[PDB]
Amino acid sequence: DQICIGYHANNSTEQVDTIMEKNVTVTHAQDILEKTHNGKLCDLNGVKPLILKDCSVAGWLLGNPMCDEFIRVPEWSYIVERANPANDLCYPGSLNDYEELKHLLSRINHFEKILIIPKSSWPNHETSLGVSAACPYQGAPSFFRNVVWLIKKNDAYPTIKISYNNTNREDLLILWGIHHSNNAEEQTNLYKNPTTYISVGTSTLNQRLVPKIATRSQVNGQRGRMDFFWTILKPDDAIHFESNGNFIAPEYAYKIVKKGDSTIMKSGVEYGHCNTKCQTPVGAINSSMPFHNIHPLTIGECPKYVKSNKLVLATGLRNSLFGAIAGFIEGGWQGMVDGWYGYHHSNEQGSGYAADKESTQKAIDGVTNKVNSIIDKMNTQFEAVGREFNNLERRIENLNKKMEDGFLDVWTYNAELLVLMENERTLDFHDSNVKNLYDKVRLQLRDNAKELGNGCFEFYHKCDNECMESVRNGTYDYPQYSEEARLKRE
Amino acid sequence: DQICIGYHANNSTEQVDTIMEKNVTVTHAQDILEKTHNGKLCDLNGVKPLILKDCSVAGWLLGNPMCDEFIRVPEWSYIVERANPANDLCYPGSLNDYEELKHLLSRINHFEKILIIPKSSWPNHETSLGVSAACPYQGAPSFFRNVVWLIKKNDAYPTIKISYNNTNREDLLILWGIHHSNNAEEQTNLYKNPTTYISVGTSTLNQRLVPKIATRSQVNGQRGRMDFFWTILKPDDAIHFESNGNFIAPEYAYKIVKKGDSTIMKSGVEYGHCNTKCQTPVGAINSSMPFHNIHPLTIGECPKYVKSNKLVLATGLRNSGLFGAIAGFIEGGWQGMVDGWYGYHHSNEQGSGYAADKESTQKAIDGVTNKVNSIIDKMNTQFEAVGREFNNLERRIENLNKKMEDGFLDVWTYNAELLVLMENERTLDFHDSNVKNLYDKVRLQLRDNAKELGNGCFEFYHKCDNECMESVRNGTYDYPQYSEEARLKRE
Amino acid sequence: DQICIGYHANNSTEQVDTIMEKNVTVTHAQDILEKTHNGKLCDLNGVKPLILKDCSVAGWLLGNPMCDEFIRVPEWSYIVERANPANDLCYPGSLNDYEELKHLLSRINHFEKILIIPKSSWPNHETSLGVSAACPYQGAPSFFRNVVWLIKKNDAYPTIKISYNNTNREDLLILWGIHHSNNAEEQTNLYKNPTTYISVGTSTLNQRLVPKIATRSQVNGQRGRMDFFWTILKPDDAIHFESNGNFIAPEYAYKIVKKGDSTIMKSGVEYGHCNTKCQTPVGAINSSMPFHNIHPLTIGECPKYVKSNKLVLATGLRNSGLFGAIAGFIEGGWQGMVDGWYGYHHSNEQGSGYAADKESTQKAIDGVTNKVNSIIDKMNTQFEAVGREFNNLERRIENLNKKMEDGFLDVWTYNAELLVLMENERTLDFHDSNVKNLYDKVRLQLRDNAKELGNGCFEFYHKCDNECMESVRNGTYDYPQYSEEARLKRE
Ligand SMILES: CC(=O)N[C@@H]1[C@@H](O[C@@H]2O[C@@H](C)[C@@H](O)[C@@H](O)[C@@H]2O)[C@H](O[C@@H]2O[C@H](CO)[C@H](O)[C@H](O[C@]3(C(=O)O)C[C@H](O)[C@@H](NC(C)=O)[C@H]([C@H](O)[C@H](O)CO)O3)[C@H]2O)[C@@H](CO)O[C@H]1O
Ligand SMILES: CC(=O)N[C@@H]1[C@@H](O[C@@H]2O[C@@H](C)[C@@H](O)[C@@H](O)[C@@H]2O)[C@H](O[C@@H]2O[C@H](CO)[C@H](O)[C@H](O[C@]3(C(=O)O)C[C@H](O)[C@@H](NC(C)=O)[C@H]([C@H](O)[C@H](O)CO)O3)[C@H]2O)[C@@H](CO)O[C@H]1O
Ligand SMILES: CC(=O)N[C@@H]1[C@@H](O[C@@H]2O[C@@H](C)[C@@H](O)[C@@H](O)[C@@H]2O)[C@H](O[C@@H]2O[C@H](CO)[C@H](O)[C@H](O[C@]3(C(=O)O)C[C@H](O)[C@@H](NC(C)=O)[C@H]([C@H](O)[C@H](O)CO)O3)[C@H]2O)[C@@H](CO)O[C@H]1O
Ligand SMILES: *[C@@H]1O[C@H](CO)[C@@H](O[C@@H]2O[C@H](CO)[C@@H](O)[C@H](O)[C@H]2NC(C)=O)[C@H](O)[C@H]1NC(C)=O
Ligand SMILES: *[C@@H]1O[C@H](CO)[C@@H](O[C@@H]2O[C@H](CO)[C@@H](O)[C@H](O)[C@H]2NC(C)=O)[C@H](O)[C@H]1NC(C)=O
Ligand SMILES: *[C@@H]1O[C@H](CO)[C@@H](O[C@@H]2O[C@H](CO)[C@@H](O)[C@H](O)[C@H]2NC(C)=O)[C@H](O)[C@H]1NC(C)=O
Ligand SMILES: *[C@@H]1O[C@H](CO)[C@@H](O)[C@H](O)[C@H]1NC(C)=O
Ligand SMILES: *[C@@H]1O[C@H](CO)[C@@H](O)[C@H](O)[C@H]1NC(C)=O
Ligand SMILES: *[C@@H]1O[C@H](CO)[C@@H](O)[C@H](O)[C@H]1NC(C)=O
Ligand SMILES: *[C@@H]1O[C@H](CO)[C@@H](O)[C@H](O)[C@H]1NC(C)=O
Ligand SMILES: *[C@@H]1O[C@H](CO)[C@@H](O)[C@H](O)[C@H]1NC(C)=O
Ligand SMILES: *[C@@H]1O[C@H](CO)[C@@H](O)[C@H](O)[C@H]1NC(C)=O
Ligand SMILES: *[C@@H]1O[C@H](CO)[C@@H](O)[C@H](O)[C@H]1NC(C)=O
Repeated sequence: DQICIGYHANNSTEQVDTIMEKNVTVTHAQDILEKTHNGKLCDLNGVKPLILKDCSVAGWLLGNPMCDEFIRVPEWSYIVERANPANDLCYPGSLNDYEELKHLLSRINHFEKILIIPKSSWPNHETSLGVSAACPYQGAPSFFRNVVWLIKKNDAYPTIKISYNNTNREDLLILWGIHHSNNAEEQTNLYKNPTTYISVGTSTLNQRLVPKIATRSQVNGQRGRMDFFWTILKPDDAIHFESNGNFIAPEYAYKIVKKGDSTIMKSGVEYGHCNTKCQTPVGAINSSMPFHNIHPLTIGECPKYVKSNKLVLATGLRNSLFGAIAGFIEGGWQGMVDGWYGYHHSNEQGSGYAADKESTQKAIDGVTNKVNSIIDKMNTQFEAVGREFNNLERRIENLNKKMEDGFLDVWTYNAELLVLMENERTLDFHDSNVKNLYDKVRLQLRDNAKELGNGCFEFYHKCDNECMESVRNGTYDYPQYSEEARLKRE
Repeated sequence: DQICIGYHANNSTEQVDTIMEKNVTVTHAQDILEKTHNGKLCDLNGVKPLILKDCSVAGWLLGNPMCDEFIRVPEWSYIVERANPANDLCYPGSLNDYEELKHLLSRINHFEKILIIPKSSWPNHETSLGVSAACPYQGAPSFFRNVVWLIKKNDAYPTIKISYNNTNREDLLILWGIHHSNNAEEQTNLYKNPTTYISVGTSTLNQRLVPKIATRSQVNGQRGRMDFFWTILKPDDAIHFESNGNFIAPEYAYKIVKKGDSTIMKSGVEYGHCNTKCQTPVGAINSSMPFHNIHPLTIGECPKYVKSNKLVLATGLRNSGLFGAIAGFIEGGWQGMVDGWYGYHHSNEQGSGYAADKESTQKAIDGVTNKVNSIIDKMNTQFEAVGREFNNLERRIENLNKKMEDGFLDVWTYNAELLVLMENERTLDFHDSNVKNLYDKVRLQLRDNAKELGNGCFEFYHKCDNECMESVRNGTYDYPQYSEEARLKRE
Repeated sequence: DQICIGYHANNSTEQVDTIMEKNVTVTHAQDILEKTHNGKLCDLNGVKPLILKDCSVAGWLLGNPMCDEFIRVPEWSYIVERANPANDLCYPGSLNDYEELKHLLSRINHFEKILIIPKSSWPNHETSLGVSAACPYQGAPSFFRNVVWLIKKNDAYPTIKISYNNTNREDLLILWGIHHSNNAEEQTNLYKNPTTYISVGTSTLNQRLVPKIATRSQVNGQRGRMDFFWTILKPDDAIHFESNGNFIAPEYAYKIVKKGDSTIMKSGVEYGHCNTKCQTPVGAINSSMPFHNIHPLTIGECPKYVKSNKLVLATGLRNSGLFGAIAGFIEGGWQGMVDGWYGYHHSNEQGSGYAADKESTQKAIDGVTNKVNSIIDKMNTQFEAVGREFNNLERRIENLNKKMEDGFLDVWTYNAELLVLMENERTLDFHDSNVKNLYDKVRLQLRDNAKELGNGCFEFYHKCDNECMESVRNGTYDYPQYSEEARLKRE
C-alpha cells in the first residue's frame, strides 16, 4: 500500500571540489590528468634520435678530434645534448652566430658530408704541420678534421685565390676561420708576411678580416685564438676566397638532404630501446588523457601541460538547490543496481525495486555530452619552444622567459576554473531530475493517495501490481479509482 | 469555467548551442559574427592610400629610374606594398637598418622633398658619367635620381669638405652611400687614389668607412656593390662630410611635415574608388557586429577578431528543464499567442480567447537586453595585432614575435566562445522559471475554489464571468465572496 | 494561530552589480580593491634606498665631478633615478652597452670601491694636465674621478704595457675609454705619435680600437668625443692593456659583495622617513585587500594590479533562476528580526514575537565565506611586470615589449571582473533557495491542520500554545494528536 521514489548509491569514494565545498563524495568520476612517465629516452615513431655524448654542436660540426664517432650519422628524429659538454672547441676561440646556427638545426633531419677542396689543391703551402697540443688525439698533438691549417713552405706564403661552384640540387653549409697570433716574432715564423688579410665574397656575402696581435691569458695552455664563420650556399652560387696568411681553409661541407621537424633537447637520461609517440626531457608519456604535468617542453603528439596536482570530473550524483537529494529524501538505495532514478513499491503481492530507464538515459546523454565538450574546447593551447641566447643578450632572454610563464599560468587557471564550475552544475542537474520525477507521480494521484512526508505515498484504494505500471507510465485513470476513495476518507 | 497557462511560440528555425546540448531550436536569436568583405581597397575616412605598384620602399626613397611616378606624392592614410616587388635596388647592394627605417615610416603621413646640395657645388669633379647598365631608363644607362656618383676629373680627385645646417624647424632624412670596387686597376681608373675613406659626423654620429676590394659573383650583370646609410637631423644641427674617393653624395632630402598613425600592408587587391572606416588586406568591412573573422591585421575602427565560425546568442524561449515547466506539465507553446511571451487562455461560458500577461513579458525583455549590452562592453579591450619585419639573421626574434601574437588570439577566442555558451544556458532557464512563477501565483489566489487538472489548467467550481476572470489577471481575486457558492457544488 | 516566514533586513545602502542588473542594494557587502597610497618613498624592510638626486647611473660609476656626494655608498634596497638626469657624461661621448649594464645592476645590493692602478705606476707620462672645461667642478677645469687622462711628458709617449690580476675572491667591474681627436695638428700636440691603437685582452675578451679624426658639431663646448667600455673580471683572472696614445686608463674598480633582488625606479617623489612592505613609483601601499589599481610596477609583497574601478562582493541578501520566495509570495523583509538571516515570526494568543532559525543561518554563512576564500586563492599567481630599457635603434624590440605586458594586464583584468559578476548572480540565488526550502518544511508537516494563506503564513483552525506551535522550529510535530479536533473543527 505504498510507493516510494529515490536514487541509487554505491561504495564509491571519489572526491571532487566545487566553489562552495571540498572533498564531496560522488558515485562515479574519472580523472583527466596524467602523472607518470617511463624515465627513458626512446624512439619517436621508429626513428632513433641523435645522442651527442660529451660533445657540443660546434665540436661535432667542426670535427673535434676527441669525439669522432659522429663522422657519419643516419637520419634522426631529435638531438640530445648535455648541459655542459666536456668536448667543445679545443683550441680557444669562438664561433660566430652560434645561436642562430642552432636555430637552423631544429628544422633539419639529415646531413650528407662531401669533399669540396682536396689537399692536393695546395701545392705551394705546408698542410702537415698544423698540429697543436691543445687538441690532442691518443696522446699526440692534432687539430680539427673538417678544416686545414696552412703555414709557409720554403720560407714563402704566396697569395691564395680559389673558388667553388655549387652544382648539387641542395644547399651547402661551409665553415672557415682565422687565427690571431701572439707577437710579431711569432707571426713571421708561421707566415712570412707581416701584414695579412682574408676576404670572402658570394652573391650576398662581403667580408674582410684582419688579425689582432695582442696579449691574452692562457686557456688550455695557449694564448692564441681562432674565430670561425659559416654561411649557406645556394644551389647555383659560387664562393671566392683570397688571403695572405692566418687562413683556416675549408675541406668538407654538408648537404641538406632532408628538411623536417626536430628539436635540441637538454637531458641526461639514458637511451632505453623503446618506441613512443610523445617525449619529454625526463621521460616518455603513453596515455590518452588530455592533460599532463610532467614537463613543459615536449615533442610529438602529446597531451597539454598544466601546473596542477589533480583534475577530477564528476559523473554521478552525491554519494550517501531544489532540496531533493539532501531533503525530503534522506539517502540513496543500495538495492537499485541498474538505474539512477527509480521507484520502490509496497504491495500485498510483494515488493521490489524498479528504475525509470527513460529518465536515466536522458541524464547519461546530458553529462557525456558535457565531458566531450571540455576536451574539444581546450584543443588549442600554448605550446612551448626552446630558444637560446648568449651572454650579452640577457634582456631578450628575460623577455622570452616571462612570456612563456605568462601563458602557462593563464591556461592553468582556465582548466582549474572550468572543472570547479562544471562539478557544481552536474550535482544540481542530478538533483533537479529527482524533483521533477516526484511531481510527475504527485500530479497523477491527486486525491486517491496522501503524502507521507518522505517520497512515499499511501493509497486510499487497494490495487495490485497492474496499476503500478499505470502510474509510472503516466496511464493512471483518476475517475476509474474515484470510488473507493471518498469511502476511505470518512 | 476553465483557465490555463501557456507560452508563446512561432515558426522560426534558428538554432543555438549550449554547454549540454547542440542544435536547439529557439523562437528568437541574435548573431554577433561578421563574415563578409568588399574585396577592394578604399579610402580611410576620405584619404586615399599610397599604392607602390611593383616598387619597394627603398626603390621609392632612393629614386629608382623606373619608379618615377612617385616623384611627388600627396598626403596618405596607409601604404600598400606587394609581397615581392620587382623594382628595388637596381645596382647590387643593401640599405643599412632597412627594417628600422620602415618602423619609423609607419608613423608619418606626409613628406616634402627639398634640394639641399645643388650640383654646382662640385666644380672639381665629374657630375655626369655616373651611369650604369644595371639601372636602365628607356634603354640607356642611368642611376638613382636622389644621389650623385662622383668620378675623377682631369686625372685628379681632390679631397672634399662640405656641410649643411638645418634651418627648417622640422626633422630631415638624409641618405648617402659608398661604392666597393672590383680590383686595384678599376680603383685608379675611376678615382685615381689607391687608398680612400669616408667620414661623416653630427652631434650624435661618428662614422668612418673604408672600401673593400675583392672578387664577387655577378648580380644583375655587375660584380661591384653599393651600401647606403640614413640618419635623421634635428631642427638646428648640422652634418659634415669628408672623403677621398668612392663617395655617393646626397642631393635631395625629405622633411617630416606631418606625423600621425599609418601602416604598411602587403596585399595584391586593387583600388576600388570607395570609402570605408575599416580596412583589411583582403577587403573592407561594413558592420556593427562585435566580432569578425576576416583577417587578423586591420586599420581604423574595427570589430574584434576571433578564430571561430559561428557565434549566436539566444533571446527567446525554446521552440517546439531545470524548473520543469516549458517541457514538463506544460506540453508546448501556443501558436495563436501574440502580443506577449507569457499569457493565459480563458474559456468561460461567455466566450473563449487568448490574453497576454503585461509586466511579466516586460521584465524578461529588460533582463535579456541588459545581458547583451554587458557582454559587448566587457570585450571592448582586446589584443590588436601589428606588423613587424625582421631580416635573415633575426630568426629567433621573428619566431618569438609570431608565437606571442598567436598566443593572444587563442586566449581571446576561448573567452568569446565560452561566454556565449554559458549565457545561452542561463537564458533558457530564466524563461523556464518565469512560467513556473506565474503558474503558482494563480494557484494561491484561487485556493480551493478550483480543481487543478494537472496539465496547467484550472476548472472553476463557481460560475464566473469575464469580469471576475479579469480580476484574476488583475490579481484582485476576491476569495471570500465566491467561497460559499463553490462549496455546494463540491459535495 | 499565525506563524509567518521571513528574512533579515537592515538599513544598509551597499550596492553590487550582477549580469542581469546593476545597483542592487544588499545587506552586507565586501570590498576587495585598494585605492589609496601615502605619496612618499619609504624604506623597503628597514633598508634605505639609494637616491641619485640629479645624476645618472653613468655619472655615478664614472665619477662626475658634480656627483661627488656618492663617493661612498652603503647597502641599498632599490635605486631611484629621475626622468632626465642633468649631470651625465660632462665630456661628450657615449658608454658602450649601456642598457645591458643597467640590467646587470638590478641584481646587486652592494658595491665596494678599491684602488687597482695607483698614479705612481705611470712614470714617463703626464698625469696632471688631463682636465677640460666641459667638467667644471668648482668653476675650474676638472675631469672624471675614476679614470686618468694621460698626456705626453717631455716630448715623447712611450708604449704602455700593464696588467692586473684579480685575487679578491669576488668579481670586479672595470671601465676604460678612448679619445677621438679633432684634427691632425691637435693629435700631435697631446700625443706625439700620429697613428695609435689600444689593445685589451682577457680570457674571454679580445679588442682593438683606433681613433677617428673628423669634424663634428659642438656639444657642450667641445668637438671631441670619448667612448667608454666595461667588463666583469672573474676571480683568478688577469687583464692586459697596451697602447701608444689616446688612452683613458682605469684607476678604481668595484667589487660585487652582495647579490639579491632590486630594481631601478623612475620617480620624482620625495623621501619620507617610513618603512613599508610594498612600494610604487607614486607612493606606498599599506593594506590587506586582494587587488589594487595604483601603478603597474611595484617592489615587495603587493596586491595584484588590475585596471578596474570597483570590485564589490555581495555577502548578504538584497535589502528592501529566481525561486519565487524572496521578492514574491513574501513581500518584504523584517526589520525587527536581528538574531539571524532567516527565521519564523509567531503570533499566539499569549503574545507575538520574532524567533530565529539555526542550522540554516549557519550553513548560509559557512557557504558564503568558502566562496570568498576560493576566489582569493585562485588568483595567487598572476603576471608581474618588470622594467627594461632599449636605446634609440631598438624601436622594434621596445614596441614588442610594450605590447606583451599590456596584453597580459587586459587578460587578467577580464578574469577578475567576469568572476565577480558571476558569483554575485549565484549568491543572490543561494539565499532565495534557502528561504523557499524552509517554507516547504513547515507546510509539509502541517498537512491539513493548517490553512495556507499565500502571504507566507499558515493559520491553524486549531488552538495550541507556545509549547507546541513554537515547537515546530525544532522540527518535531505530532500530526495524529491534533488531527481529530482539527477534523471536528468544520463549518
Ligand atoms: C716559460 C716558457 O717560455 N716556456 C716555453 C714554452 O712555452 C710555455 O708553454 C706553452 C704550452 C704556453 O703555455 C706558453 O705560454 C708557455 O710560456 C714553449 O712551448 C711553446 O711555447 C710557444 C709560445 O708561443 C707556443 O705556445 C707553442 O705552441 C705550439 C703548441 O701548441 O705546442 C706548437 C705547435 O707546433 C704550433 N703549431 C704550428 C706551428 O702550427 C702552435 C703555435 O706555436 C701557436 O699555437 C701559435 O699561436 O702551438 C708551445 O709549444 C717551449 C718550446 O717548446 O719552450 C719553453 O721555454
Ligand atoms: C671580359 C669579357 O668577356 N667581357 C667584357 C665586358 O665585361 C663583361 O660584361 C660585364 C657586363 C660584366 O658582366 C663583366 O663581368 C663581364 O666580364 C666588358 O664590359 C664592362 O665590364 C666591366 C667589368 O668591370 C664593367 O662591368 C662595365 O660595366 C660598367 C657598367 O656597369 O655599366 C660601365 C659603366 O660605364 C661604369 N660606370 C662608370 C661610372 O664608369 C660601370 C662601373 O665602372 C663599374 O660598375 C664599377 O664597379 O661599369 C662593363 O661595361 C667589356 C667592356 O670593357 O669588355 C668585354 O670584353
Ligand atoms: C673663435 C676661436 O677660434 N676661439 C678659440 C677657442 O676655441 C673656441 O672655444 C672652444 C671652447 C671651442 O668651442 C672651440 O670650438 C671654439 O672655436 C680656443 O679654445 C680651445 O680650443 C681648443 C681647440 O678647439 C680646445 O677646444 C680647447 O678645449 C680645452 C678646454 O676645454 O679648455 C683645453 C684643455 O686644456 C684641453 N685639454 C687637454 C688635455 O689638452 C681640452 C681640449 O678639448 C683637448 O684638446 C681635447 O680636444 O679642452 C679650447 O679651450 C682658444 C684657445 O686659446 O683659442 C680661441 O681662439
Ligand atoms: C656555377 O656553375 C653554373 C652552372 O653551370 C654556371 O652558370 C652557368 O653559366 C652558363 C653560361 O652561360 C650557363 O649555362 C648558365 O648561365 C649557368 N648554368 C646553368 C645550368 O644555369 C657558372 O659556372 C657558375 N654560376 C655562378 C652564378 O657562379
Ligand atoms: C645652424 O645655424 C643656426 C643659425 O645660425 C645656428 O644657431 C645659432 O644661431 C644664433 C643666432 O645668431 C647664434 O648664436 C649662432 O649662429 C648659433 N648658436 C649656436 C649655439 O648654435 C647653429 O649654430 C647652426 N648649427 C650648428 C650646430 O652649427
Ligand atoms: C693570479 O695570481 C695567482 C696566484 O699567484 C695565480 O694562481 C697561480 O697560478 C700558477 C700558474 O698557473 C699556479 O702554479 C699556482 O698554483 C696558482 N695559485 C693559485 C693559488 O691559484 C693566477 O694564475 C694568476 N692569474 C692569472 C690568470 O695569471
Ligand atoms: C580532502 O581530503 C583529503 C584526503 O584525506 C585531504 O588530504 C585534504 O586535506 C582534504 N581537504 C580538506 C579541505 O579537508
Ligand atoms: C601504452 O600503454 C598501453 C596500455 O597498457 C599498452 O597497451 C601499450 O602497449 C603501451 N605502449 C607503449 C609504447 O608502451
Ligand atoms: C548540428 O547541426 C549541424 C548543422 O545542421 C550538423 O552539421 C551537426 O552534425 C549537428 N550536430 C548534432 C549533434 O546533431
Ligand atoms: C554600409 O552598410 C549600411 C547598412 O549596414 C548601408 O546602409 C551603407 O550604405 C553601407 N555603406 C556605407 C559607406 O556606409
Ligand atoms: C483592475 O485593477 C485595477 C487596480 O490596479 C483597478 O483600477 C481596475 O478597476 C481593476 N479592474 C476591474 C475590472 O476590477
Ligand atoms: C548605478 O548607481 C550609481 C550611483 O549613483 C550611478 O553612478 C550609476 O550610473 C548607476 N548605474 C546604472 C546602470 O543605473
Ligand atoms: C597600515 O595601517 C595599519 C592599520 O591602520 C597600521 O596598523 C599599520 O601600522 C600601517 N602600516 C604602516 C607601514 O604604517
